Amino acid sequence: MKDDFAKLEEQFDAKLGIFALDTGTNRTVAYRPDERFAFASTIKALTVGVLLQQKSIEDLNQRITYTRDDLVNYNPITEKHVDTGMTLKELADASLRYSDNAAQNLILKQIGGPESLKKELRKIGDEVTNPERFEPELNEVNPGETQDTSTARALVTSLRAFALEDPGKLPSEKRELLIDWMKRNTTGDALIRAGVPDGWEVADKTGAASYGTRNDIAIIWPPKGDPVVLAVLSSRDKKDAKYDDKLIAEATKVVMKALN
Amino acid sequence: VQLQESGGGLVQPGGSLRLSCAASGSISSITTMGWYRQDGRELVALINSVGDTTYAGSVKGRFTISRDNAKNTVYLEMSSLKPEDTAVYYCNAFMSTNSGRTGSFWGQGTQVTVSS
Ligand SMILES: [Cl-]
Ligand SMILES: [Cl-]
Repeated sequence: MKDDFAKLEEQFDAKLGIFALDTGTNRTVAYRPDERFAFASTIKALTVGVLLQQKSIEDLNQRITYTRDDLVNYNPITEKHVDTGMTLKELADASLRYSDNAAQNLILKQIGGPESLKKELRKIGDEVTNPERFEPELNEVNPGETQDTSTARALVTSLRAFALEDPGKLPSEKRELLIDWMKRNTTGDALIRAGVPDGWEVADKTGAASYGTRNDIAIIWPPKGDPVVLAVLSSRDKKDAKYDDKLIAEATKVVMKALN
Repeated sequence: VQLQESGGGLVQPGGSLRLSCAASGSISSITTMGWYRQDGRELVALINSVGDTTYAGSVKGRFTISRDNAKNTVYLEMSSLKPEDTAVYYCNAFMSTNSGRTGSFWGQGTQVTVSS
C-alpha cells in the first residue's frame, strides 16, 4: 500500500518508516523499512530487554541511589525519589511507562553505558541500531547521521527478539515483565493504540526527537491468534518541527488493512 | 564510598590539563566512570569497566579518558582547550559497595577556565 503511505506522508508534511510482521504467518507490511530515523525513546524498550538478560528478577529489587546530578530534562518519576533511590524494577517501570529520561540513563549506566548496550544488541543479531549517547543528547540527530538511529525493520526485529518466545532472547518470566510494562505504557494512547481494531491489545513504547521525529514500536495481539510486531517511525524536514500523533495512528490503520 | 576529584584550574587557549577522579571506600565494582560538564549539562567522556569509551562530539580527538580498574580511578586528559570548554567538570561513577549498596555517585566538581 505504497501509495497509501505516500499520501499520508504528504498530509502530515512528514516522512514515514514502517515495518510490521505478523508473527503467525510472516506476512509483512514495509514502507522505507531500512531507512534510518533517530530511535529516540524507543531505545528504552531495548535497554530494558538487555537489563533483563543480565539480571535476575530478585536482582531487579536492588535499590539504586542517585542525586540531582543524575536528573536531566525530563524526570517525571525520578525527580520524586532523589532522597531514597529507586529499584531497578522501579527505574524500568518509569523508563518504559513514563519515558523518564534519568531512569533510562541510570539503567544504561548499570549495563555499562551505550557501548555495552550496542554490544548486547549486536549479540542478538541487530547490526543496525546504533546506541551512542545518553538522554536527552541522543534526541539530537541531524537527518543523515547514523548515531542514535535505527530502522523500522531493525527495531521490530529486536523488540520481537526480547518480547516473544520465538526467537526468545529472554526467558518466559522476564518476557512477561517486559510485556506487562509496555502494555501499561502511559504515553502511547494517540499512536499505534489509536489505529488498531476494536479488541486488540497493545504493548508499545513511544519516542520523540529532533526534526519532528515521532515514533512508536509495539507488539499487538488480536482477540485470538498470533501477535503483530510493528514500528512506525516518522520525521520532518526542519529541525524545530512539531509532530502529530495522528500520522502514526493513521499509518497503523493502513498497516492493519494490509495485514487483515 | 566517595569520589575525590583533582586537577582543575586556569589555562590559556590551546593549553592542556588532566583531571583525575578516584573512588574510595569499600567498593565491590564500578560500571561506568566519567565526566560531565555544565556550560547546559552534557556528558564529556565516559569509560566502562572493559574500556569502552564515549566522548561528546565537541571534544572527541582533543580529550582522552582513561581508567585504572585496579585503583578505581579515571583520568581526563584535555588538550587544545578553547574558551568554549570553560565549565564546571564533575565526575560520576556507577558503583556497588561491599555493604550491598549500588548507585550513581558524584564528585564535588572542578572548575576549568580557558582564558587569555
Ligand atoms: Cl547521564
Ligand atoms: Cl561496565
